[PDB]
Amino acid sequence: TMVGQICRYYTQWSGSLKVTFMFTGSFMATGKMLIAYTPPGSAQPTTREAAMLGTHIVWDFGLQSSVTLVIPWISNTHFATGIVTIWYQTNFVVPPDTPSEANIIALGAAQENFTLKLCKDTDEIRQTAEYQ
Amino acid sequence: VNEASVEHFYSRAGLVGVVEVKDSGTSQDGYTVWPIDVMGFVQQRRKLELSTYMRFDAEFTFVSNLNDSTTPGMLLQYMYVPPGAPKPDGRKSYQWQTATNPSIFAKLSDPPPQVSVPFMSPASAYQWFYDGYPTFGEHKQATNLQYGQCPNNMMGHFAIRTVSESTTGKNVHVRVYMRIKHVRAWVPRPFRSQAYMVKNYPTYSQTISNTAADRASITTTDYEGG
Amino acid sequence: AQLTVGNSTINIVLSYGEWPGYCPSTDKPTRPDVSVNRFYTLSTKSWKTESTGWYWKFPDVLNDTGVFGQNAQFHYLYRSGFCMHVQCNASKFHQGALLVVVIPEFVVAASSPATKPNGQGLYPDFAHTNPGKEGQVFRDPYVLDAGIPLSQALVFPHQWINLRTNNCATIIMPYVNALPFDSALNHSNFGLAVIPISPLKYCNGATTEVPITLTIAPLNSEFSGLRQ
Amino acid sequence: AQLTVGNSTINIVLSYGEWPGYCPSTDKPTRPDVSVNRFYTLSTKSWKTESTGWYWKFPDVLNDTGVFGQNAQFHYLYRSGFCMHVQCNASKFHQGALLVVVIPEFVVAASSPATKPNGQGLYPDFAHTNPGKEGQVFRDPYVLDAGIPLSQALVFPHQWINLRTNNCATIIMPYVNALPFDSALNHSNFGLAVIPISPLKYCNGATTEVPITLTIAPLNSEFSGLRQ
Repeated sequence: TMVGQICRYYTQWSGSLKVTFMFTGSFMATGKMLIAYTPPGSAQPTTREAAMLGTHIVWDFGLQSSVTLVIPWISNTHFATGIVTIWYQTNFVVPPDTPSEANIIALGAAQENFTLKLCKDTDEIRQTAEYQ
Repeated sequence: VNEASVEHFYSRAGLVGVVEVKDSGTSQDGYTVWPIDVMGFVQQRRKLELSTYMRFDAEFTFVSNLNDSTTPGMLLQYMYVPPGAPKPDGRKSYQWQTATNPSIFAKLSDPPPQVSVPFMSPASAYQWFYDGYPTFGEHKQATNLQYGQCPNNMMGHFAIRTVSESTTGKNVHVRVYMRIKHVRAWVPRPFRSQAYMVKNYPTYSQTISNTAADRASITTTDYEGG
Repeated sequence: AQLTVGNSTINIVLSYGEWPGYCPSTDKPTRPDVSVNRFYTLSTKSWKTESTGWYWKFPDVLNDTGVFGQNAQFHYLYRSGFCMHVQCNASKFHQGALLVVVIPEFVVAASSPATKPNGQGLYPDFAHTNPGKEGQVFRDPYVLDAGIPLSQALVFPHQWINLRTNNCATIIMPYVNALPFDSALNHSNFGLAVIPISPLKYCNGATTEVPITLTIAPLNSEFSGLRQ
Repeated sequence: AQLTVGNSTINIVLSYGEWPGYCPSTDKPTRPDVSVNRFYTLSTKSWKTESTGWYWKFPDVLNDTGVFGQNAQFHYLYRSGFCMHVQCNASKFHQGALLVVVIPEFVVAASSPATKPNGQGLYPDFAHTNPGKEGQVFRDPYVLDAGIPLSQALVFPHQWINLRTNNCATIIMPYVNALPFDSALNHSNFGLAVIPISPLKYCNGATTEVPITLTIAPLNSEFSGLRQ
């Protein structure tokens, strides 16, 4: 993401993120997924019924192609944080003569209250070769 | 439009149960208790099960005579044992006296006795459909006995004796007629479509009686009916 | 095109024309509001050709589930309604019809095994009386596992799901009882029956299982007598 | 349900929130208006399973085409924007997604052939730098034939084509440069990349090729220094 590259030039950040999903399957396909968010200090939900509990959105392929999930109150300050799991709620329903396998695309971005501080230099560009 | 009211549909006192006070044969202990079931006969059992909840007052009438139809001026005692009291163990039992235990002394020669019972349930209405279990008794292994039974529907008892020290040689036949009055009902049900088996439980058999009749083909209406 | 209550995301038949309220001050209970008021989406039933149906018992289905299930098995008294939403995800090439019906005081029955004088006690086991979250399958859907016929079940609050027409159904059920409060563990107030009246049919190369989905929201819940 | 400009027939993303105008009297050019302002519908790209993508260079694609191409290769200075409309004709049974993105100053790069000290000059040929009307195919779409990653290409003006959702996309691009006027032949201001993010998939007995179509309209063009 652009957020993940642009927050690696800074030491500390805080704010909210949003994560959008987009379903690329065929127009005739239907189904439901369960998109759950797990707050910090908790482990990954073991089963769907554990994830069915709070902070989830059940998302139908037929009705909407896209859906959005907001992540509150993120901060890195230190020295398990957050987990988003996607569960099959029902099954993937398909008519005849249409593909049975589809794809989902995950988008993400900061929101208005996101902030950055204490600019540092990134570690991705190291590139020990001196010819550059 | 008035003849279709639930007030009119539940009216017109019918025969609830018959009971026989036996002084004659091997028995020779004159008295009987009677539960006041109201569902005893299968045909009124349907009409009451039309609704889920019912609230009504009852009016009981006692028609009594001998084996042959005769009325030789005996005295009887109609003891109404309300819910939560004990029941006479015998004809001379101390519980026939008491108080708070209404009695009717009427001679056979008289007109039949007539009494009204108010609405006695702890809840706000009677219910003959109760899902779940009345109590916590449970570590059951598998024992399903008490499912569906509700304590709240018990109305009284009637105990009748011949009011005689020595044993009479007469058998008295008592017919009980009850008239539902001031009736309200809630949550209509469908009519029972199968044959009843047990009195208190809604159990049916594995040979399923069809709801409608049969005919030859879906097109022709010719013979019999359909 | 969506609606959310209490970090839970996801026409209407109003049972007996009355909207569930609270009881008055008479005639100090605890009102959780949106903590226990949310959408519980339970598991998914695969509907097949030659499937008889399913049923639930509503104070019962949530006894083991989540926060509502905590309060239920610890407070002594219970009152609430429910908003129940049954969705079916199918394709324009599937056909069939579902009858969704809310049966107050639905009392399961047992069937006598053919030849027998049939006087002995027969009785539904605890699995059939309290199916839990998984629901229970009709062995005989034509009589509704009771004496009443299916064809007259339409007298109860109901709605049709016809796959060619709408695929969703929503029933709001007020609290119905003979008492103001009652026991959530022992007593079951009603149940849903999802019955495939017209069977399911499709052609080769399509999806066999069609996923019926059930989502239930408590409404105006209140509790009394909290134990440990 | 159609619109026409200059005997040419045939939601909107406005790049950087600015509508293309003319430059002021400062800071005598010729303004052709509807003569060169019309819809140029170039050829059609068949999109397949296992297709990487395509790209164009917009002052370049029209250099050989029509009236705009005449003025371009004869006037010395050039300025204009573009209204670019990408359509995809597919069926409700096809699935896939296209990312249409406008990259300002898109500069193609060359890849070093695996093992080599890699100090020698490598350089894209003239076919890849000026693909012409036929466009050019990405050899490596994941890096956009440059160093930048595809996943961040969304920072440019873009739009999604999701076959189950809308099949069309329209991007209006104002004139962007460091100079008021520039050379249409040498300098390429931007380019479109049509990249199949989610691949194309269908079932046997359907149409293999799905015809991506590109239609581009110059906007507020102006020229200077006309030669023979």
